[PDB]
Amino acid sequence: ASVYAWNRKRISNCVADYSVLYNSASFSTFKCYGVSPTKLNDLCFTNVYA
Amino acid sequence: DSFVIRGDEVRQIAPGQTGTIADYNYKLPDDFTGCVIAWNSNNLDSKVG
Amino acid sequence: SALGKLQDVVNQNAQALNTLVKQLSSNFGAISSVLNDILSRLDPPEAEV
Repeated sequence: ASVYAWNRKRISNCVADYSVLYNSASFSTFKCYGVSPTKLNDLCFTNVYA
Repeated sequence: DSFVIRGDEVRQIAPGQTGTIADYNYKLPDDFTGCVIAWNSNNLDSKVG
Repeated sequence: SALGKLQDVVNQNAQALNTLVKQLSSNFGAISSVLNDILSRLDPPEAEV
């Protein structure tokens, strides 16, 4: 999608393994603000967005 | 500490930063004191192929 | 209310203790007022802050 019309896909009822994002070299920038990338596997979230 | 790394990966060589090259190969302490100095090596460490 | 002088001491002490306990629920500008959440969410450089 475009920047003015960004796609908003709500994520729920998942068991996510963030290693497919963190260890992948295909992502040129991995920045987190409220949390740390390595510890995402230890937390449970609702209200998840993308 | 002398090493050769990519141009875009120099930002990962900093206190309190993470990355692929910064974990498996060379890890810095968070309270590291000193300097990090780098300069271009394309003219001496690269070939056409 | 004949014994109000002792009751005032008791209530003042209890109120001070209650205020001290309720101060644990203030984040004081941090992301959370619970230490376990900070320890389980962040790396040491930002968890330290």
